[PDB]
Amino acid sequence: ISEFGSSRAGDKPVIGDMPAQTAPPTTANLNAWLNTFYAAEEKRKTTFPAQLPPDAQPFDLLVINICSLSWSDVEAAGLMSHPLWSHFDILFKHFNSGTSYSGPAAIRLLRASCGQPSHTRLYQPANNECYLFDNLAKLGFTQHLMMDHNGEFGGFLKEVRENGGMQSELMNQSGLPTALLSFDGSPVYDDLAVLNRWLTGEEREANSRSATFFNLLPLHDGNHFPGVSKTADYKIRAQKLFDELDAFFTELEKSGRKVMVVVVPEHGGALKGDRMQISGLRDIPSPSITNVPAGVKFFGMKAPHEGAPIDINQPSSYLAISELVVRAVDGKLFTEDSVNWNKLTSNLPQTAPVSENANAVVIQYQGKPYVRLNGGDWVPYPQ
Ligand SMILES: [Zn+2]
Repeated sequence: ISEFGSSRAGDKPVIGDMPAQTAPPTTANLNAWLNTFYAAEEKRKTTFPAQLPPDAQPFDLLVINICSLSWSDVEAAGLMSHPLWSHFDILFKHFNSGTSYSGPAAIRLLRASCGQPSHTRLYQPANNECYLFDNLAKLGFTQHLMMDHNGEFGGFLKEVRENGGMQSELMNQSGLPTALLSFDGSPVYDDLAVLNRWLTGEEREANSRSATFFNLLPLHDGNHFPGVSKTADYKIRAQKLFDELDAFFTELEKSGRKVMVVVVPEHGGALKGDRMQISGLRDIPSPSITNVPAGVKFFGMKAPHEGAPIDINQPSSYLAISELVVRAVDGKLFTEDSVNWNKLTSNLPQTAPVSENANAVVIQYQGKPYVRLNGGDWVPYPQ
C-alpha cells in the first residue's frame, strides 16, 4: 500500500518475508537489521497437517544433501550445461545454504520446517515442529539415514543425530563398491550403488511412505581414486556424480514409484578462490560459497512436469524446501490428472541470504556483501 492508499477495516499488518534495508549501511544499522531478521525468522514455520486424509497417497521423499557444491563451483568446473540441471522440475537459482561447514548445514536442513536460526541456536534443542523428518515420521513416513561415507570425520554423524535429531541407524554399507578414498582415509562409496540399494529396499516395502536423508561426500577436498596420490580433479568427480544422479533418475522413472527427490547442497567447495579466501578455504561463508544449486524432481506422477525446470529466482533457503514437502505430503499431486505447476511453485517462502559459522556472519545489505567477525564491526566482504 502506497502513501495515499488505504488498508481495509480489520486488515492484519502485512509481514514481509525479508526485512527492509532502507537505513544507511552503518554497523549499528546492519546489527539492527540482523536482529530484525532473527526476530522475523523465529516466527516462521511450515504447518504440517494434524494427520493425513484417508485418501492420501503414499510416496517416498529422498533428500540428497551434497557436500562442497555451489553454483560458483559448477561454473568454475564448466558443468553448467550438464544434462542433470535440465532434468529437475524445480530449480532454485538463489538458494542460500546459510553456512559454509558441513555439520551446521546438515542441521539447518534437518530443521527446515522453521525459520533460520543463529548459529548459536543450531546447537540447542529446537521446537519439535522444526524437524522436517520428525514432522514426516508423525504422519507415518518411515525415516532412513543413508550416507556414501561413515560420518566419522568432524563428528558429522554425531551432529546429525544429536542436533539434527535424526535418531536412525545408518543404512547398511557392507558390500558397496568404493569410488574414492576420503581426505581422512576412509571410503566414499559409489553413489549409484548406494541409491540402487535404497531403491531395492523401498521396492521391498510396497505402498509404504518413507523419508530418507542421504549425505554425499565425493566432492569434498582431498578425495582421491584408490591408489592415486593426487586429489581427484573436482570436475571429474562432479561429472561422475552428476552422471550417476542422472542414471539414477532414469532408474527411478523406470520403476514407476512415486518419489519426491530434493537435491540440496550443504555449501560450496570454494573451487574458485577470491581476495580473502584462497581456493579451498571456506571459513567465511561468502555468497559464492553459499549460493547452491537446489532442485526438486517428482517421479511417478500421473501428469509429470514437461519441459525445462521451473526456475525459482527469489532469495530462498531451507524453509522453501519444507513448504514444497508440505504441499506434497498428502501425495495427491501424484495422482492429479492435471497439476497447477504455477500454484505449486508460487508464494514459496523467501529468505534473506544470511550465512553463519561460529565466528562469522555474512549478509547482503542494499545488494552488497558484508561480514561481521565475532560480533564486532561490519566490514565489506572484499569479493
Ligand atoms: Zn560439507
